[PDB]
Order: sequence, then C-alpha cells, then structure tokens
Amino acid sequence: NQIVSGAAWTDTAGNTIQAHGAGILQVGSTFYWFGEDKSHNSALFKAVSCYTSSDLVNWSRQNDALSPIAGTMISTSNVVERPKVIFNQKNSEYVMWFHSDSSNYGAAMVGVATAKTPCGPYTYKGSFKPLGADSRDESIFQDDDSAQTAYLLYASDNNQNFKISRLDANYYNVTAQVSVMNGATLAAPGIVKHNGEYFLIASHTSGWAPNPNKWFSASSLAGPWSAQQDIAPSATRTWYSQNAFDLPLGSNAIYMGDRWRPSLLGSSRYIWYPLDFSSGAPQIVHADVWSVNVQAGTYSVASGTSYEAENGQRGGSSTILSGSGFSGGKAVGYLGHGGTVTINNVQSNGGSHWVALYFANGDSTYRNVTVSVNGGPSVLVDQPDSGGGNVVISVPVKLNLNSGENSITFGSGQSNYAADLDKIIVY
Ligand SMILES: *[C@@H]1O[C@H](CO)[C@@H](O[C@@H]2O[C@H](CO)[C@@H](O[C@H]3O[C@H](CO)[C@@H](O)[C@H](O)[C@@H]3O)[C@H](O)[C@H]2NC(C)=O)[C@H](O)[C@H]1NC(C)=O
Ligand SMILES: *[C@@H]1O[C@H](CO)[C@@H](O[C@@H]2O[C@H](CO)[C@@H](O[C@H]3O[C@H](CO)[C@@H](O)[C@H](O)[C@@H]3O)[C@H](O)[C@H]2NC(C)=O)[C@H](O)[C@H]1NC(C)=O
Ligand SMILES: *[C@@H]1O[C@H](CO)[C@@H](O[C@@H]2O[C@H](CO)[C@@H](O[C@H]3O[C@H](CO)[C@@H](O)[C@H](O)[C@@H]3O)[C@H](O)[C@H]2NC(C)=O)[C@H](O)[C@H]1NC(C)=O
Ligand SMILES: OC[C@H]1O[C@@H](O[C@H]2[C@@H](O)[C@@H](CO)O[C@@H](O[C@@H]3[C@@H](O)[C@H](O)O[C@H](CO)[C@@H]3O)[C@@H]2O)[C@H](O)[C@@H](O)[C@H]1O
Ligand SMILES: [Ca+2]
Repeated sequence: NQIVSGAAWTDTAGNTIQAHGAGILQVGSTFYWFGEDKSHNSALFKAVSCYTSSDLVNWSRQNDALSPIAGTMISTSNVVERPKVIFNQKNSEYVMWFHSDSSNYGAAMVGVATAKTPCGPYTYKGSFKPLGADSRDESIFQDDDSAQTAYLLYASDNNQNFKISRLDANYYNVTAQVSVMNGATLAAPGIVKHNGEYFLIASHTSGWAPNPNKWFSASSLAGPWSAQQDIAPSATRTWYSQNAFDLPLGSNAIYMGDRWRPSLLGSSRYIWYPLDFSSGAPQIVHADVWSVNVQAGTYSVASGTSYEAENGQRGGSSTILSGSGFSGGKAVGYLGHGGTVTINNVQSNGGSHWVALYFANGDSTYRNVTVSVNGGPSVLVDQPDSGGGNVVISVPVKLNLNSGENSITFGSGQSNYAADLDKIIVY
C-alpha cells in the first residue's frame, strides 16, 4: 500500500507507530525502523522502539531496542533522541548511537549501545562528549570504502558549529574531527552518497518549529561543502517537517521527517517523500500519496483529481481570498464561524479515498476544519500553522465516497475559524 504523509500510521497490531527521530537498517530482506517512543507525550526517555517490515510500509512492532535504566543517563529523567544503528562487519555487531541528554539539554552527549541481533534488546555502554565537545542533534554515516569507515555528524558548540568526525574500527568511539562548518547552526543531519559525491541534508535550529531544510554536497567528508540549497519551497518550511533519516532508494532517496507536535508529542506525524537526485540537486517530490518498490529502488506518485475551493458553493459568510501562494490564485477564506464551502461533483468509483486538503493558516497555532461527505457526519481535520497567510501546505483525510457524484462540505458547525482552503485532491 501507500505512504500518506501527515496521516496517523499504525503497525500491524493496529497501534500508532511510535518511532520519531527515525533510524533505518536493512538485514537481508528485512527493514528495521528505530525511533523514540513518545506515547507518554513527553520529551523524556520511554523507549527506543523497533519495527520491522519487508516493504517499508507495513510495519510490525517488535521488542523495544532500548529501555530506561534507573540511576544511569538513560533513566526516565533523561533524554534519548534520534537513534541510529549500523552493522559492524568485523565484530558482526549492531551499534546504536543516539543523542544522550538531560531534560534541559545541558549535558550534550552521545550514547552508545550494542546488540548481536537487529532488534536487540541493546546493551547501553554509556554516554560521553565526543572529543570533549558538545553533541546534540546527531546522525551516523557509514561509507562504502572497504574499511566501511563510519562517522558521527553532530551539532556541536551550543549548536553553533556543525561537525563530522570519524569513528574507530569498532564504532564505539570518535577518534578524529574530519570537518567543521563554523556558525552553520545545523541540526537533524543525514548524509546520502550519490555518484561518488556526499550530500548532507540538515535543518537549521529553531526549536520545535519547522524551518527550510537544506542540502550541501562535497566530494569528501572533509569538505569543502557547497553552499546550502533548499530541498523544498522555502516558505513551506520543508512542507512542515524536520529531517530525520535519508534512506537511499535506487539512485535517489526517501526523505524521512517528523512533524513535531510539541503540545502532544506522541501524535507527531511522519512525513516521508521521495527525494529525487536526478537533477544533481536533491528535491523533495511533494506527493500526498505515493508508493515504493524498495527492492527495485523505485517510487511511484499516485495521481488524483484536483478541485479548487473557489469553484465550490460558498455558504454563510465565507468569501474568496487571493494570493500568489494559492492554486488558481484564489482560496476560500472566512471558513468556519458561519462560513462554509461545498465542493460538488466529486467523482468516485466508491469506497475509501485519501483526500489532500491544501490550505493556508497564517496563525502561529493550529486551526482545524470540519469535513462532511454528502451531508453525513463531519470529522475534524487538524490544520497546522502553514507559515503565513500566503503559504499553502496539505494534510490528508480518508473519506468514504459513493460511486458517482459526491459533495464535500467544509467548515459547517464550528465556532472557530478554519484555515483558508485552497483546493483539494481526491486520490
Ligand atoms: C501487513 O503485515 C501483516 C502481518 O504480516 C499481514 O497480515 C496477515 O494478512 C493475511 C491476509 O489478510 C492473513 O492471512 C490469513 O489469515 C488467516 C490465518 O489466521 C487465514 O485463514 C486467511 O485465509 C489468510 O490467508 C494473516 O493472518 C495476517 N497476519 C496477521 C498477524 O495479522 C497483512 O496482510 C499485511 N498488510 C498489507 C497491506 O500488506
Ligand atoms: C569513549 O571515549 C570517552 C572518552 O572520550 C569515554 O568517556 C568518558 O568516560 C568516563 C567514564 O567511562 C567519564 O568519567 C566519569 O567521570 C565523570 C566526572 O567527570 C562522572 O560523571 C562519572 O564518574 C563517570 O564515570 C569521562 O568523563 C568521559 N569523558 C567525556 C568527554 O565525556 C567513553 O567511555 C568511551 N566510550 C566507549 C564505548 O568507548
Ligand atoms: C480547533 O482549532 C481551534 C483554533 O481554531 C482550537 O481552539 C483554541 O484551543 C486552544 C487550546 O485549547 C486555546 O488556547 C489557549 O489560550 C486560551 C486563551 O485564548 C487559554 O485560556 C488557554 O490556557 C490556552 O493557553 C485557544 O484559545 C483556542 N483558540 C480559538 C481561536 O478558539 C481548538 O482547540 C481546536 N479543536 C481541536 C479538537 O483540536
Ligand atoms: O480572523 C479570521 C481570518 O483569519 C485570516 O487569517 C489571517 C491571520 O492568520 C493572520 C495572523 O497573523 O495572518 C494573515 O495572513 C497574513 C498575510 O496575508 C499578510 O501578508 O501578512 C502576514 C504575513 O506575515 C500574515 O501571514 C491571515 O490571512 C484568514 O485568512 C481568513 O480567511 C479568516 O479566517
Ligand atoms: Ca485555489
């Protein structure tokens, strides 16, 4: 099946996937996805989880890869973020690295843990400051030279300076700084190698708030690194996400991001998009609905039918808005609080259909919108802050439609203002 960014994702038992700050690993034909368990809606350490799949889309939850230990730096009072796991051929060993911290991010350490099987459970080997310097946001890159040299990529010196450092032959420690970008203020790194060249994907530092994520290239990890460029339209702030893991997919990649929900962390969503490298400059393919053939290293973007909101039938006091950020140059504003718009003649073969809602929300806070099909009972769809009144992003909703024509009404029966609705795409 299909990869629908922003949706609620469940494992094969029907439970919400809890694997934020993703790290991916493949053994044989099996994919492993490690992440932070945030089901307690806290930034503090509950577990590093472990999900497996054969196809990157249908995940079964295994045993937790890492659990708290009272009286250590991986207690429930500490922070464990962004786990990454690589396989060490020499020792036939799985080495996990993670950002290890205290609750106020004052410790700035890395943590290491090992296992003999992919899901572990792993054995914590302790935390430390690499080469004596800060480490907060980090990742691990394992090169394809014959020594399979591995590297730590990490925000250091109070997040100001971004560093790349070689690990020793066991992957247990950092031996030597290889590259630094002073004052880059980079976070959430990942590296993909493409045609012998290295591509670093990273965010800047802005707290929980998303920002435009960048790519940099170099022909060696020592640098020099090219000047930053956007992987997505700058104003969308990486389509409201933050980089987590960049997984190679044929001659391209999959961008794996988080949409952090700081007021409800366990409902932070997963934003996965194809990251296309053919132009030589990585670009997010903004696909509301796509599928992947991970063995062939190919992706496929679902085609949908677009319906502009401004062509629907308004009701109440909803009015047209204009903006260069809008499809057709127009959107329906003053929705909710009396204002509605109904999209008529939505065609369908029947059954369940993903629908992407394209909207602008210039508030610093979320909005939401009611969505009723054919007069039926409404569901309430969350509408994150989009980055401005002229900035459109999309969130998905799954609607049951009848064979033939359908109507979809937006904004009825809510006392708050919904976001400005640009268009919808029925997939
Ligand atoms: C995602 O992974 C799921 C687990 O591997 C997988 O579930 C399995 O799905 C098949 C088909 O629904 C079931 O197979 C059969 O179920 C009973 C046996 O209990 C048979 O009598 C049936 O005739 C049928 O052959 C499995 O039971 C089911 N396993 C579990 C643990 O649920 C899903 O199919 C996968 N989903 C997708 C979209 O690929
Ligand atoms: C990787 O190399 C690290 C040295 O760079 C090494 O870590 C350091 O580890 C020791 C203990 O293992 C720490 O010492 C202890 O002392 C502090 C007070 O300073 C107390 O919190 C504790 O008593 C603690 O036991 C060092 O301070 C620490 N150095 C840094 C810069 O953080 C790691 O153990 C090595 N890890 C592996 C897998 O090799
Ligand atoms: C649907 O979107 C609504 C916004 O369009 C949202 O309403 C808002 O909810 C927040 C949090 O509940 C309120 O928050 C805070 O501010 C008030 C003072 O204004 C304080 O009393 C609180 O302590 C808190 O700090 C917002 O005031 C409120 N904003 C508006 C315009 O109504 C709904 O929460 C959303 N509904 C769902 C189910 O998510
Ligand atoms: O009050 C209900 C009404 O809200 C409108 O939303 C506006 C607010 O979100 C406002 C919050 O600051 O921002 C407006 O958008 C502007 C933008 O158009 C203008 O260029 O200045 C700044 C950019 O910095 C801001 O982003 C936004 O329009 C709805 O548009 C409207 O339908 C109605 O719901
Ligand atoms: Ca429009």
